[PDB]
Amino acid sequence: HSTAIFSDRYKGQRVLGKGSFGEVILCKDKITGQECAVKVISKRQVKQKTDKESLLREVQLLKQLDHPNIMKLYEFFEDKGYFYLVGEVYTGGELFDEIISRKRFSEVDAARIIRQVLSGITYMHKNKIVHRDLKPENLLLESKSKDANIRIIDFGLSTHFEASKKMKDKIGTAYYIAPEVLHGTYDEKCDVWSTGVILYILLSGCPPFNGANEYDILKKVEKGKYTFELPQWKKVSESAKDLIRKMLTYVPSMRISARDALDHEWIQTYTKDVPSLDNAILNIRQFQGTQKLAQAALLYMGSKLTSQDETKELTAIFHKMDKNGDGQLDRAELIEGYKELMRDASMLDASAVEHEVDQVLDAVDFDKNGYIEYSEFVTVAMDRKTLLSRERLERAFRMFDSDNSGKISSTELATIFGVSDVDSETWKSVLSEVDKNNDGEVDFDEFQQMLLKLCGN
Ligand SMILES: CCOc1ccc2cc(-c3nn(CC4CCNCC4)c4ncnc(N)c34)ccc2c1
Repeated sequence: HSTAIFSDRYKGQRVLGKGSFGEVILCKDKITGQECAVKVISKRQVKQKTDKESLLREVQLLKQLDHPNIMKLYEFFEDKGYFYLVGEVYTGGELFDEIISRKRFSEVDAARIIRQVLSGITYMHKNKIVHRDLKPENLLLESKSKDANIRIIDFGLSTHFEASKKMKDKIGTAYYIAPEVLHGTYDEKCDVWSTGVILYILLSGCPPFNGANEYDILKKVEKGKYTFELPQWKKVSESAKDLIRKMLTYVPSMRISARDALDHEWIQTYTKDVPSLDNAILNIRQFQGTQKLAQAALLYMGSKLTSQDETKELTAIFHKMDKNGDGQLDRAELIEGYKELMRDASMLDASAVEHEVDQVLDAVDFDKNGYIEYSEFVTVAMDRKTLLSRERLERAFRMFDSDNSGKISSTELATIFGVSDVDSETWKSVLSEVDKNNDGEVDFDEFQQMLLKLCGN
């Protein structure tokens, strides 16, 4: 009897994106052609909280659960360096990204959204599974269809894996986390809190607990106080605010349960004219842009650091390989050395590496059947990734700059770097080095420059 190997069954199509605990890779069954979204959790980057026995049992259970608002899980694999969580793929993107793209959004729309969330949660709770880390990024739409269902992701991971302490992994988490979770004693009621935060945001476009940085947000959450004294709350029903109050009740025993929330007057009324919440849409669009850009900023810096690391490592690997030191390696050698390097969740296969080497070779017009200048290859393979990272950031800059002004203001930078948890006098210092004209604003290139300076370049 043999232990099942992931890559024997699945091939990687492409990267779907970055999630909690690992990279998510779109994959395809080598026989049946079934497409799946595979979260790949790196054992080196993420520590386990539970034992083997406890994990395997949870997986086994999760595979048998079924609910339209919960991500479907098909398979589980494990090897020396990784876990592989194989689930159903969803094509509709993040809930909030869909919402800002609309012209109209009412309490009716919000109620139908929250019912779906509460429904999925209620089910998982019945089965003694807690999310804990529930937020808008974990709410995916099933498809691109207007009336596509919401699929909750990452249920059950937090019980078994330790959360990353890295800011690039924590963006947005602080707004939604329940106070009891901070202090250590928590139960399924923490998920009702998070949903309550999400609802508050849906109807006002602002987080109830907010701050200049991660810790300030957490101070507010811990204190647990909030208000409906914003202007845009005047547009909202009393019942909506009543449910929010009940979900954002501090003491968890006093907090309304998920199942009881589904029976709340507000849910019952609005899910059976209602004005549009135009101000809420405005605020959510701004909120989302800011979050997405701070994320992009952190990923860019991370990619730059990774590249500096990998560039020198790859060169050192090939140098050792280049035994007579003439600078000439062949394709099979480049592959072996690239393999030794990756020893990219997307590259966890021999054929993946063969493919990627070939892509690099084709770009530089090097003949693949002869011998190659490895120094030249290295430059291209890394520049590709550097170029890719630059493009992702730019897109985020342009989206944030909704007025197409070409610029980001000093106030805006304060917000962005606050969310990125970059020290104030630190970024200001780097801004001072770049903005020698006292314009109090930066263009894309200047902004990029700052980020390079904030990662030791
Ligand atoms: C017991 C849990 O086992 C599993 C197994 C697979 C999982 C797959 C996904 C997943 N991630 N992404 C990438 C999106 C990029 C844009 N930002 C939002 C996410 C996805 N995109 C589409 N569909 C997906 N299913 C995912 C998330 C959690 C999973 C958990």
